[PDB]
Amino acid sequence: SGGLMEQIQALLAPPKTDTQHELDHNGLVPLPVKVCFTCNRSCRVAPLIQCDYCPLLFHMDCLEPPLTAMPLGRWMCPNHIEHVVLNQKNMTLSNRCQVFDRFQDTVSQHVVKVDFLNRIHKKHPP
Amino acid sequence: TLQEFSFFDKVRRVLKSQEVYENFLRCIALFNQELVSGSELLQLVSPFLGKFPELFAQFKSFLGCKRIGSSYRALPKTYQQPKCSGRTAICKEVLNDTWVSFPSWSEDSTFVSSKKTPYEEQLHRCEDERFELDVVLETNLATIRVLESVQKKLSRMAPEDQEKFRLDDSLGGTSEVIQRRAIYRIYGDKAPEIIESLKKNPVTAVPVVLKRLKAKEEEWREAQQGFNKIWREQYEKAYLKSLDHQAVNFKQNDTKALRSKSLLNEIESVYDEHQEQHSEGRSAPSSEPHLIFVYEDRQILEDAAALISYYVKRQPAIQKEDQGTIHQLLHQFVPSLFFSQDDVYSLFFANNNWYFFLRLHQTLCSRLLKIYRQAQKQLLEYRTEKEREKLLCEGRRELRLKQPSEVELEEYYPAFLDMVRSLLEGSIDPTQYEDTLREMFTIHAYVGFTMDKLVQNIARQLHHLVSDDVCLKVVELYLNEKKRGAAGGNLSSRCVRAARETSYQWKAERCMADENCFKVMFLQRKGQVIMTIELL
Amino acid sequence: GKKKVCYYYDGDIGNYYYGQGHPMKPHRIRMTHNLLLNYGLYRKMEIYRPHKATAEEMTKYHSDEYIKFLRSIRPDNMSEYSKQMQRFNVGEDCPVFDGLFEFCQLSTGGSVAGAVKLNRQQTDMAVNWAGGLHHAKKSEASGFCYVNDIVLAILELLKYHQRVLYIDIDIHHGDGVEEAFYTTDRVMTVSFHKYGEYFPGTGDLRDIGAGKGKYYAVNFPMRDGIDDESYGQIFKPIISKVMEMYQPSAVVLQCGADSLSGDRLGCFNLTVKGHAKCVEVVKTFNLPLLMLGGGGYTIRNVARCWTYETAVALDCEIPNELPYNDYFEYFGPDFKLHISPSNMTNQNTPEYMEKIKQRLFENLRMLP
Ligand SMILES: [Ca+2]
Ligand SMILES: [Ca+2]
Ligand SMILES: [Zn+2]
Ligand SMILES: [Zn+2]
Ligand SMILES: [Zn+2]
Repeated sequence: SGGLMEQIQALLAPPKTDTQHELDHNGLVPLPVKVCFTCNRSCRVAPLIQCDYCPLLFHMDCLEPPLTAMPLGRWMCPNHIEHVVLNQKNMTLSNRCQVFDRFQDTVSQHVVKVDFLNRIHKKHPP
Repeated sequence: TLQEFSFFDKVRRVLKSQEVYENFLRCIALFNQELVSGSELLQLVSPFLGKFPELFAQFKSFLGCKRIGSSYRALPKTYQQPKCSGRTAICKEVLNDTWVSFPSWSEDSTFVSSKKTPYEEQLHRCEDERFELDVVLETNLATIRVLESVQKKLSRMAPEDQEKFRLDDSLGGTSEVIQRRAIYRIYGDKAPEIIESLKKNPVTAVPVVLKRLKAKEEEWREAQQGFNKIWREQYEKAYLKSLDHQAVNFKQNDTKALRSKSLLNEIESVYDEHQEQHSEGRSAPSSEPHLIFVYEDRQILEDAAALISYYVKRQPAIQKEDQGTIHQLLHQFVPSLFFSQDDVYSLFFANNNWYFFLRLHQTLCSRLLKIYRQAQKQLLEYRTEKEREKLLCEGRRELRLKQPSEVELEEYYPAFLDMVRSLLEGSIDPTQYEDTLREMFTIHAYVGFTMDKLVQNIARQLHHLVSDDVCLKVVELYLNEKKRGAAGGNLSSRCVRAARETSYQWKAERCMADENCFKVMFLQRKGQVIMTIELL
Repeated sequence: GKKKVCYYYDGDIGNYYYGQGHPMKPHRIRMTHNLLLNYGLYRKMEIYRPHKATAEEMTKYHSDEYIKFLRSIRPDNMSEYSKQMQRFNVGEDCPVFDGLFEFCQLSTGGSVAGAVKLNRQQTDMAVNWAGGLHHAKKSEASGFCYVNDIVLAILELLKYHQRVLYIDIDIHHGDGVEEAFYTTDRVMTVSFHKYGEYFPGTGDLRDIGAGKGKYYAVNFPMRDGIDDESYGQIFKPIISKVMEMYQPSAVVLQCGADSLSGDRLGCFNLTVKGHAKCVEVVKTFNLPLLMLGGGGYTIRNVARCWTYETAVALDCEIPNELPYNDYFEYFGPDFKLHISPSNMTNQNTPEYMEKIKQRLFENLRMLP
């Protein structure tokens, strides 16, 4: 580790005075596989990023617009609804969360949602 | 009606999950509460159904302080903007006043081990070391020149005026700092007294300062000559290794990437992806191969065969009968499979071992071709550069090292093959082999760093390809079926013989019913051979 | 054709010392000049001595308080300005060294004199390698820069030119210049830079301007290891589209060399030829052009790059063999003008570049 810096600084001195969607440890595509939502390909082509709200894996290039770097924090996939809620940026996250939880207790609602769909679907309004 | 039920059936089938489907239902319900317009509704549903044109068309028919950007914040309105005295009309009308960006990081960050090799850091340290000495030397020399100029000016005027000459804190130069910096460096703590003497009485004080500066300049110059001698052969030992960013990673990554389990996984994953696509019913034809590789030269083929034969002929555990058998397999059967003995294809049904051998052989051939192309490019670039630099008037358009001759440049590739043979025999050390490769092919040399092991791997496959009755039965079945012409043939006659080909596949299924079965197609086109492998 | 260019160099710029171990070294300019002398490029070029810029000239963009602090601070009175030193971000990253105000004066004066020369139409090309400090803000120092001379040069250019186009090929994002002209349509700033856990942390794809200056600021974020082919493939079409939509009258080109391979702080994989291809492409459009320096922290590569671009701007061809000069031993062991790249992985895949280019094209089509 012989560097010349000490000798030069002495020579010039002044006089002064006195998890599952990743490659294995050895490196292998885990099986069974989970694929990107846009291309249906695994982590072998490119690393996959996992949305932390829904189980949708994505590729950094398969997005629109593509991500330039890895998202360090919690990332939101483009397949959710809070994006249209983000159109109005004045309101804080607590009101948004309470609005979402207004529909978080009857999550199925399948009969009523198909019913509302056909109710709107009628071309001539009632 | 039932059409809506069928639509919802196919959408929850295609989404393959309940959470994404429920998000879609939340979207349509939020629409149903009259908070969403039709165009906004389709722009929200586009992420879910952007890859099914049929589903999207069906859904369309069924329907019938402020912040901007990502890094700019608005300044407070009641914020005392710092006054400026030079603001002209263009300054007021043009300059930004309301938005600010906040720098999030700092330069000279933790980048020491982020992406750089250990041999770039030595070069950086040597460069810095050079710069510190050079900057001190050039400050001293500039001060010497300034004092020489002021002394020459002083010596030309009347003696009764010399005692009336004085100097300011620029000390005759154009800078108020640099000359004082040099004098401070020379004199340590006694610098202010010398500076006052130079400013007050230049006539008597200039020559002694000049003498001291000159003596220090000579001593520093000889020390720098010694340091220049030492700094060399560190650039030489570090330069080529600094540009090769992959060797350390590549050696281990390749020593793993060639294992049988890794090769098997590389195709099993693709098979699983295609199976999932078929399950989701996406528009993908059920005849495409899972993996595709290209052979672009026959000369590379016989070169690789010669290398493998060279290694196998020097084996102690392989008997003369097995040597002959491997010779027939390598120089006769394989070229026949590649049709060395358009739109002409060959069909082959193989087990795991033949798939491994084909993968390894393709890897070796591709690397040999890469080295060959690099050598050709180097020779062409050298010839073009010589032709260009011969015709140069340079500035009229208003030691070193001796580069190799053209003959060495065209003999690089046979020398590379001889080097590979020497490494395989064990006569040359891996370190010297790697160094010669790096000096021969610069940053494309790593491609050949782990060739011998690769060859070794291939050899093992060949040996097993003789000892396992399954493999010889496979090649015999291929030969017997080709005698009928069903396995492989002209592209047009496929539909003529297709049923017969089916029979062949059937036999494969009843010969390896406990083992993976691979369909391999060798398609010839324009001098290249495309090997397409698919797992059954 | 062959045209008259102006060169600005002050012999004292190489002596200013940033500090021990600091990546920023003005010495590079000196070596660059030395190379220009040993290729015989002084005969076809006009060399000027830049006049020092008065503080009144600098206060056209910077506040008087920040300039007064810069003119007053010295290494021997750091104790009496500590609070101010915290306020203006003068400290660790941007240190206070001996004669920093004179350094700022020379660097600013070179580019301001070049801009004045271009305004007077006495030339259509001015070169100042001491300039190119684009990270400095209105009342703070950032990214080794204390005074933003690019903004001052553009403010000088705006007195005769209606539209001024600024191009930045330094690996970092030129946040100071972009922020200075964020809400105006008379200056459009194109920046190509690395993005993501990198200084200064700005310059997103969606930073397109504000107010009247909307769609007049374009950023191309990149990944590690971009090389000559990708850079050439995405620089020429974007610049052609920018010049066809915007139709500028003057061009300011920041030629920072920290985007070359082997840089002490950069991550890219460009070479000298690929770097100067941008200069050739810009020069093709035949506009009053001001070329500036900037970053670059592998000193020998900076010298090579800037001497090659100076040769290219003169339409002069120079041999690949480096002539003997005062700093010859810096260029071992090959002693060649051109440099070789590494084999680092190019993380910018073709689909990423195509998508970003398409987004930029759709952003550009919206200009009037
Ligand atoms: Ca940039
Ligand atoms: Ca603008
Ligand atoms: Zn994908
Ligand atoms: Zn999601
Ligand atoms: Zn930079």
